[PDB]
Amino acid sequence: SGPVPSRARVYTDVNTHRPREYWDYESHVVEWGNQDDYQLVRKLGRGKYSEVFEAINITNNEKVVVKILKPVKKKKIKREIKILENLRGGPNIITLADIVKDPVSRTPALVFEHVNNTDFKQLYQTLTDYDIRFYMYEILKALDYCHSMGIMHRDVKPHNVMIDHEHRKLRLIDWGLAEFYHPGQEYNVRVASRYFKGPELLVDYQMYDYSLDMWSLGCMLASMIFRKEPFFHGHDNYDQLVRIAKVLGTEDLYDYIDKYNIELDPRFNDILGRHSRKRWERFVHSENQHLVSPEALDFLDKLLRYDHQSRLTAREAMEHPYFYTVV
Ligand SMILES: Nc1ncnc2c1c(I)cn2[C@@H]1O[C@H](CO)[C@@H](O)[C@H]1O
Repeated sequence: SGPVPSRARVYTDVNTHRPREYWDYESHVVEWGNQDDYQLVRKLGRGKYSEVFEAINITNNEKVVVKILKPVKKKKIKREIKILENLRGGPNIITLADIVKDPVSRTPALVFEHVNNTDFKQLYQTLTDYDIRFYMYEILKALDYCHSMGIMHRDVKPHNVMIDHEHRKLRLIDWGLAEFYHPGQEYNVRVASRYFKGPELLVDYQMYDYSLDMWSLGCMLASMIFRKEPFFHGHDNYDQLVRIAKVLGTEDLYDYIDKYNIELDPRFNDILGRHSRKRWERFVHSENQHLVSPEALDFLDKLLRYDHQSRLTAREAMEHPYFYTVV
């Protein structure tokens, strides 16, 4: 007997009541800008299927970022473009400024607004309680928006949250793994950074939803206020679930698996062992206590829950007392 099905408890049918044109990225015909508008200045980073460059738009002398896409599936390129276009102008969503294609080699590139990202080591030493609440609220705006627009980000992690702290500016980036939510759809569980993967991914439950992003966000919150980055530090996917179970406890994990009629690898049970649910206070120390409050812990507790259906939505999170001073 297979697992019990699931659907999102919010925004369940947002793509259902939109025109096919909205979510059908496969049929999306692309209109290309002019690649000779941009000059590459330096390489900023590289991933598996793209390289990212600082660039200048020579028509107005503004800095931009150019992401050149390695010859992967055209459907994945079209998906990311459609999602970026759908979300453009949303709060704290990185702005896709242009799309260009080398007219001879056919290589496509995406052009983004430039964000002057503050150095992590600098942020690590400077962010106050208030700063964290503010930026968390701004991330929530972005997630509530994309979720309300029927999109899961699926790669929420600190490296995909750019912060230009001197302008108090935040952008959620890297929409390369993002996907449209359709109720009943079985999704690839190989998404998100290991450290920010939800329990549903680690137990290979494919019928997940927007609530995956809320787990990832909870991990980020924990990392920031406890000053341990990443908070759950597994050495592989099996070990990642062990790190989670050592904090949330094994009892609720097995209740989760039981509720959804999920089957675990035999080896999984043996390495999961038996672990008490810990109190969040266990992670508060002299060095991080200025970032931790009762409302911070209550909020965190409402994000990091095994059952994806029991986690705060982005909207409910923004209503939490943790954000009173910010709002
Ligand atoms: N829009 C932007 N503005 C400035 N820098 C950007 C971006 C984007 I999208 C990515 N980066 C930087 O490139 C590297 C890989 O993401 C990382 O170092 C990342 O900081």
